[PDB]
Amino acid sequence: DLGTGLLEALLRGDLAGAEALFRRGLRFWGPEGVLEHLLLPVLREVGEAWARGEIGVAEEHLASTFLRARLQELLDLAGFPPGPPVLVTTPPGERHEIGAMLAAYHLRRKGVPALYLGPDTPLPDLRALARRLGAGAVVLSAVLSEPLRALPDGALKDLAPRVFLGGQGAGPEEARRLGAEYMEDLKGLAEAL
Amino acid sequence: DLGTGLLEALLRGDLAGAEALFRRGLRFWGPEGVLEHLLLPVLREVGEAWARGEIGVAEEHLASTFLRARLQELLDLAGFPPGPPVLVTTPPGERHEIGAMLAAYHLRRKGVPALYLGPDTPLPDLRALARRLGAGAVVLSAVLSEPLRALPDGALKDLAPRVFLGGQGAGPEEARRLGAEYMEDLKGLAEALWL
Amino acid sequence: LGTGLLEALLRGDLAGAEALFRRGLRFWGPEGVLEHLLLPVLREVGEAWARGEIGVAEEHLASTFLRARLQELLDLAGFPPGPPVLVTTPPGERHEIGAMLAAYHLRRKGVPALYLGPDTPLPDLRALARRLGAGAVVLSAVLSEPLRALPDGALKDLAPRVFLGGQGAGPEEARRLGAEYMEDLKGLAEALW
Amino acid sequence: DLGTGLLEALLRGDLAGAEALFRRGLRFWGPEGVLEHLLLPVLREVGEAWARGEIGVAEEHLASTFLRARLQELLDLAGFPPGPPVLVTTPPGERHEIGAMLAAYHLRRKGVPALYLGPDTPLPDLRALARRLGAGAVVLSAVLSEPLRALPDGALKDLAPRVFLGGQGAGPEEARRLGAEYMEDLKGLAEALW
Ligand code: B12
Ligand code: B12
Ligand code: B12
Ligand code: B12
Repeated sequence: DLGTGLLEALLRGDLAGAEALFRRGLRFWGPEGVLEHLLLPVLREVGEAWARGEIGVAEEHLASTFLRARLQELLDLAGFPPGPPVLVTTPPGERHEIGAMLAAYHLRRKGVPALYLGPDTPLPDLRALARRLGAGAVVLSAVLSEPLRALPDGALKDLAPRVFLGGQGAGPEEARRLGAEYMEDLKGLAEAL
Repeated sequence: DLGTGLLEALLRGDLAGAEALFRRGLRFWGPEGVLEHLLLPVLREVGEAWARGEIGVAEEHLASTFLRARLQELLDLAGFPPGPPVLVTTPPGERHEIGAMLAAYHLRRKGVPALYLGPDTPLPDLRALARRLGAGAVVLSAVLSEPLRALPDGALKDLAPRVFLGGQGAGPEEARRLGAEYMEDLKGLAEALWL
Repeated sequence: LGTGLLEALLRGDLAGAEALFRRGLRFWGPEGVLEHLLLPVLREVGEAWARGEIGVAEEHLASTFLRARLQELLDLAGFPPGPPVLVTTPPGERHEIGAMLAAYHLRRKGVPALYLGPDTPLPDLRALARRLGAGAVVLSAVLSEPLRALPDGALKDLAPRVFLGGQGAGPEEARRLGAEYMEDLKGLAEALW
Repeated sequence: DLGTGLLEALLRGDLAGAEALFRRGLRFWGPEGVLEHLLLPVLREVGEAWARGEIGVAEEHLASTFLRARLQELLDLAGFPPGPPVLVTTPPGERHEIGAMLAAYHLRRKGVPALYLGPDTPLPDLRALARRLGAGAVVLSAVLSEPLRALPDGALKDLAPRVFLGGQGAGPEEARRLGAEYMEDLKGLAEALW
């Protein structure tokens, strides 16, 4: 019920209602749970409604901007330990950022200093920041497959000592082609580190 | 002065330090003060450092993502009062969003329910949402001039009962060509709407 | 917010109190709301009690409310793997918010602080530390009397590191009891790292 | 069995695992059900393990602090309706608080503004807060019998127009002596108020 209620509140511009329903989900499912059982299903349904032609981009934007804000709050409430950061972003041309934010969140919740950069970072710039910050790892979220298919073989090799790639747009073959370690589960990311 | 310290902390990935310095600014200068004297100058300097080749886009992204989060907090503090919403966004092709967020903040501070959509909204979709929600106005932030130049004469005219345009990419002539009311100053935005 | 929050609590307006606390959180940040809102309100409640302006029930109400808010923040910090740091108060010490604050500051810096609750008998504390391979024990003393009740060296070897702080603690008493004295919550994470 | 798994996770200081298992119980049984099928059995078992010398007080504390946090989430989810509050606490000397929290939860679920004070409230102070808030009722949870035995005849009378007493430490005779209405069932609490 909270998912439908939340989507409906957003689609009618009822931010207060949407906030109350999100907080309810947080209290019931917990931090990781609200993301899996509320934030993610609502975003999926928004995307499907858009793809079906039922809503425009403005409705989609409204819901995503709201949910991004909520996730950013949770991100900031997680610990940020000292020590070599893990840089988190998306490939050049990838502007879906919530998957990356989720990765940063799960890492921080497990005591890893994940620096979320925002999406869509050119690889030379990403490499330079990693080298300058002594980053132990880089993590990339790919929602679309096209930004990965545009990259040359081995492009993600050595962005940092460890490079992880995951998301709906990514598969093990593409990761291998690009020279990244493929990760299927957000919970396996912390383990790998 | 906090600006230098804040930028330095960000560029070395010291989020906690950056947050402490921003909070210090908030406690000393207040919300409006910290926006004018800390958030805006740091963003301008990051842009200039990028343009001069001193930092890459990753550093720029980091600072902007951090400052967006801080402004989002302020936006939520300003509240979302009842009444017909004002939709706030940027023109198609404009992905700089902090100006729009600032406009939403200033409106909310004056009791106007500014719904920030995110950036880069197609005009017919924006118009449809305004109609469906009974929005009293639309506000657009233009940082680049090119997204405005791409638009046909009068394109902004009827997005909602009132349409406001401002930002670095906007000027009075272009606003007039596009049929929007041109606004220089964020704080007079709520006044313009009331009047 | 401090006055508004105390006034809301004293009228039994929990919803209003929650709204005002959330405002403080958004403005000051997590550590800031503790320093600028939670701590001043608790000190003022204590002073009002001591002056006979309110009774213990009003004090209970405010502390139970603020404990719940701190517990939320604690749960949102996330819990990293690795040897825990056990956090509690000395036997006879029932003021627990100082201990919760210590656990919070540790978790915010990526230290797995296990908050046990207050008032833990020392043999039981030592046994759990041993059994979990805890790297440290942290004690918050608000009153001085629970420390005075302990024999010389009583806190020695609870764990490889034992830290004592709070209003009821001073360096001489820490030395008598065989604990390391800590003045600042911010120095605690440093000492461990 | 989620109960065994949850207790084991707690006893080894695996908070993340404990939280996951509790959330699983919540998703499966729902709020009332997780209390009956998971929270309460685990607390009872912790007490028995302590009494048998298998665990110390630190393990017991850890489990109850965790489960108190979960119940606090449920209390806040139940919401806090407007109107004259019902104050909920425990007798002076009674430091077991989860029974009181449960009473507050069941009341809130039925639309009663149950204000949970925390445990162990001196009676003059409790009376004064009831007076100051215009409370319609006071509810006390007694786990131990000794805190009640220590109280004078009629000590609970007129804390508010309705005063309820229940829990393992309470019986109808002691309630009568103290001037409280005795309640056996948490679900009967809201009924009794009407
Ligand atoms: C919101 C949204 C947008 C927003 C994003 C705003 C923002 N700042 O993030 C905007 C407006 C920018 C947008 C634009 C477009 N997008 Co879009 N949109 C979405 C939507 C509705 C939600 C996105 C989201 O946050 N979802 C949550 C995602 C990230 O979760 P998830 O992928 O299920 O993630 C899980 C796993 O992948 C894993 N994971 C993710 N990252 C990582 C990383 C690691 C290391 C690991 C281990 C795991 C992991 O974590 C999650 C597990 O719970 C989706 C719908 C959907 N996703 O089903 C589309 C969707 C992805 N978008 C789509 C499209 C087509 C577009 C556009 C092409 C449309 C257009 N031409 O304008 C553009 C492309 C822009 C670009 N260059 O990227 C399509 C893509 C379909 C396809 N055929 O591939 C989708 C699926 C919608 C649809 N049903 O068609 N979009
Ligand atoms: C962060 C940033 C980005 C981020 C944006 C991230 C996000 N927002 O989500 C990213 C990396 C995506 C980015 C990309 C690019 N950007 Co950029 N970057 C910036 C930077 C540093 C941000 C500034 C900011 O957010 N400030 C807040 C804005 C609004 O500041 P402001 O315009 O001074 O705002 C004042 C007024 O305009 C007014 N205002 C603003 N909006 C409104 C609305 C109303 C109604 C009113 C009354 C007032 C008002 O209020 C403010 C205070 O007085 C700026 C530097 C700068 N000086 O702005 C550039 C800058 C704007 N970017 C620039 C460029 C060139 C680009 C790119 C083309 C770079 C590239 N080759 O990829 C792309 C284009 C993306 C697009 N739009 O299509 C240039 C533009 C220069 C120009 N050509 O005019 C700048 C100025 C950097 C520079 N000095 O060279 N950018
Ligand atoms: C709430 C409260 C209670 C509640 C606590 C409920 C709970 N926590 O579960 C209850 C009702 C139980 C209570 C009871 C009593 N308390 Co009382 N009460 C308080 C009150 C109002 C707030 C306590 C609190 O959370 N403070 C927040 C604390 C932690 O803040 P702080 O001490 O300034 O802590 C800072 C530093 O110490 C540091 N820190 C803390 N711990 C640690 C640990 C480390 C390692 C480090 C580095 C730093 C650190 O962090 C904080 C911020 O910097 C205070 C008022 C006050 N001034 O504190 C009294 C107060 C502590 N109580 C007091 C008294 C006298 C009592 C009782 C004896 C009275 C009574 N009989 O009712 C009992 C004793 C119970 C017992 N312990 O055995 C007095 C103590 C005065 C004295 N002589 O020392 C106080 C000061 C009130 C007063 N003005 O008289 N109390
Ligand atoms: C956690 C706990 C503690 C914690 C409590 C922390 C806290 N903040 O709550 C701590 C460590 C502080 C503690 C201390 C002690 N406790 Co203890 N501990 C427990 C334990 C394991 C769980 C308590 C709990 O939350 N129970 C959940 C409750 C609510 O379940 P329940 O009581 O069956 O309640 C049901 C009904 O009574 C009803 N109900 C409850 N309240 C109300 C009110 C109304 C109006 C209604 C209608 C119904 C109702 O609803 C509940 C669900 O059906 C129990 C084990 C147990 N079986 O209860 C003991 C237990 C209660 N403790 C016990 C003892 C002995 C102690 C100590 C004396 C030990 C000591 N030597 O120091 C002290 C006394 C402290 C004090 N002065 O109050 C004994 C009491 C035995 C007895 N009476 O003879 C128990 C039974 C353990 C055992 N021996 O097996 N304890």
